[PDB]
Amino acid sequence: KHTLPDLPFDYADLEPVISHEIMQLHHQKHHATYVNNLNQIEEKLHEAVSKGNLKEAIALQPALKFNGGGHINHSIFWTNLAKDGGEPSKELMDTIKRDFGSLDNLQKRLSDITIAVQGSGWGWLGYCKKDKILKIATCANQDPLEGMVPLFGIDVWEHAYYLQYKNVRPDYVHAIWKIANWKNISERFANARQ
Amino acid sequence: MKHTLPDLPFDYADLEPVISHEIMQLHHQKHHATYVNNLNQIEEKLHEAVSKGNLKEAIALQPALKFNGGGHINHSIFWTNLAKDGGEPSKELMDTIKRDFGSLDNLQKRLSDITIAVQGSGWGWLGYCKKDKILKIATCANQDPLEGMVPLFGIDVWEHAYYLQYKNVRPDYVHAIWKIANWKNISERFANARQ
Amino acid sequence: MKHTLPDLPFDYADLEPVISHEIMQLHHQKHHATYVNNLNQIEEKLHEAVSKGNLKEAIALQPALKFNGGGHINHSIFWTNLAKDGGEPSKELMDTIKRDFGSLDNLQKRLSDITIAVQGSGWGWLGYCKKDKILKIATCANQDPLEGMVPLFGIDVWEHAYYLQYKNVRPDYVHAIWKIANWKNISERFANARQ
Amino acid sequence: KHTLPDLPFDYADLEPVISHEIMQLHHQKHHATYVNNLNQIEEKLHEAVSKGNLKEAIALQPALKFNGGGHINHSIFWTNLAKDGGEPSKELMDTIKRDFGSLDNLQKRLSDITIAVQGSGWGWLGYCKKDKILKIATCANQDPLEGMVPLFGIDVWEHAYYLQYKNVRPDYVHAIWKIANWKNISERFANARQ
Ligand SMILES: [Mn+2]
Ligand SMILES: [Mn+2]
Ligand SMILES: [Mn+2]
Ligand SMILES: [Mn+2]
Repeated sequence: KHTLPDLPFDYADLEPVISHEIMQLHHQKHHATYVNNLNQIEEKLHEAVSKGNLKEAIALQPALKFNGGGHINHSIFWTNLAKDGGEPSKELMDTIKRDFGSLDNLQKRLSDITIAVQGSGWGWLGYCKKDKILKIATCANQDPLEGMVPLFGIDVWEHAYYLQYKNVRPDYVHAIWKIANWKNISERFANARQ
Repeated sequence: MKHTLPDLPFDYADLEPVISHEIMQLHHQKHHATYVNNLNQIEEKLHEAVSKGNLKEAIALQPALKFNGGGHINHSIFWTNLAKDGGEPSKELMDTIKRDFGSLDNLQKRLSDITIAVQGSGWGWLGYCKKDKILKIATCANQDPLEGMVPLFGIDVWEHAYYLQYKNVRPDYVHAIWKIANWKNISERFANARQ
Repeated sequence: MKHTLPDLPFDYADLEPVISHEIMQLHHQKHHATYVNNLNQIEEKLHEAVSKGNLKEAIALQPALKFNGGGHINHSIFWTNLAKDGGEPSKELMDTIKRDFGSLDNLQKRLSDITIAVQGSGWGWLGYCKKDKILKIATCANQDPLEGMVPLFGIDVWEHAYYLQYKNVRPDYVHAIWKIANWKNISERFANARQ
Repeated sequence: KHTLPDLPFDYADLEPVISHEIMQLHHQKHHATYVNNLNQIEEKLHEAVSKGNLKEAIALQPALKFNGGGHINHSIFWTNLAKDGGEPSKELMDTIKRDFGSLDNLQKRLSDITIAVQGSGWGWLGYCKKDKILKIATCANQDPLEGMVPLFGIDVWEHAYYLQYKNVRPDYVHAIWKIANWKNISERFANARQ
């Protein structure tokens, strides 16, 4: 049932920040594999739940989280990147200033925790609806961001940057801000507020 | 269909003096019942999220399903694993115990030790690994079901399993539970696991 | 130097009827004492592994240090967080509670709810985040110390913290503990965290 | 104090299984960084333990495990690879046959669980001294193999194969057996038995 979404841009449009080969592999192989496996896992899960094998249904959870999370995360990620991303809306900039002091402080803080992820993971700018504040967080592997609405994600799995940056993850994390799609991020903010 | 609290295979006081009637009554009627009730609610929510294609919501419900589903699975096995007159391991289970642990005494020591060592709430398990065709021992956190092997005998070390009687002295409970291990059931589970 | 079990700032029966003298005596003299005794042993082993350059061994000891070290830290704070006559939040803490949670009633509800919801053994905490200069609530598993923020008030939901008195009814204990929250201490911790 | 060990071979000696660029980066950047950070963490830890900040000492644990584990794991890994690895000793082959049926079954089973690692991790062939049997296991991130003596490890962090294999982790896992250093593995087995 789930399908690989088309990117909102061509494979080379994020250069020089992220290469054509990376976009191509990342979308057509990595995200595709999460979608394919996700469809298969939902299948195994239904069989277990419909036949009453609660134990097997529990055993299938990590695979749903990993693949389901991979599909969720990458789907958001593509919308979060743009050749010409613009700037935050007035409402978002104001909120950024409120909760982080400045965009510069937010970028530094999110870059820092994202760079610090041990192993594979994601860094996120999110909106917490209960306390009505922007927050930053990281997630391991493909765990989706929970407890807050995702606004902007930074994939630090090595496949997100290795072909171009090799070991130098910090340069990729710092450079991704150049292609942050503030139009999309601001839209996600607006919707998270409503 | 809907999960139900299974009746115990004995009366609440049948395991004294190893486990008190008060413990047995709370443990079954309050703790296991709660897992069952919560499990039914969580399964309904999970079925809804799956049906609606709400992947994030389905994922968010997973800890609750594992906790309550695991609570149900674990306690259901645990009741069948206890008996005033449990008997002795079947010849084939005793022979396998000897083959894999040297003796029953060794198995009891090793499983008791790892079970006592559980940090916080959890369970100690004797299981059968079908791939390598061997008995193994393991512990699980919280209500995580034993996975990767077939459960044979479980020891609940959540403080509610023993506190009212044993207080802080978890080792006394773990050592004593062997006196009420239902070897008839454990042997049946073993025979079933080798099919 | 060697860790020691701190004396309670009150007598074992001083918190009745909210927490029984039996609970207080076991909790301090057996559970906390055990963390302290084990912590000293683990620190010695860890110091040895570090000195010898046994990296694998030092790493293997980490769960035991976190569990016992955390047990010590957590209980030490917990004793100071309880009082028969705790008083009321300082004006600055009350004002911050209002700023960050709307009211004290809201804070108590929100912290009680997440604390009640802890799966297995753990703790509920009111803390102060120094970076964002805000109060926050969180839970921790087992004896994991609250990290990333300064602990202000903790609620122990290990079953040994309440089972003898409350049995399975954890919510009654969590709601009731607010009646013995030592606001004098919590306020001092808050003032200290904003330095 | 800790230092980057020299490889027991030249950077291109594992070709065509693992490329010169991978060996170079993997050793001179990735393993080097674990060593450098490990030294720094031990420093922060000592200050915390010597000043009696138990809380800070606990906070430093993940960093010691990650960096300490990275140093342990990669140190073993280099010794586990060879252009001409030979074959298992008679004692090891016999033990492999005892606990897995055949070398083919062991390779399939270890390859399978290693391929299945979600995110970054390692696959291991180890020896359990208590039960006196070979076992296979996986570890997340840089967690060292615990509870058994390591004999042969397969690094499946994406940096271990991405430049050459890209997304195709299974081809790298299957191909690494060509360069398994059975001389070293058999020596580790012998020592684990004593
Ligand atoms: Mn990715
Ligand atoms: Mn129980
Ligand atoms: Mn306690
Ligand atoms: Mn590596």
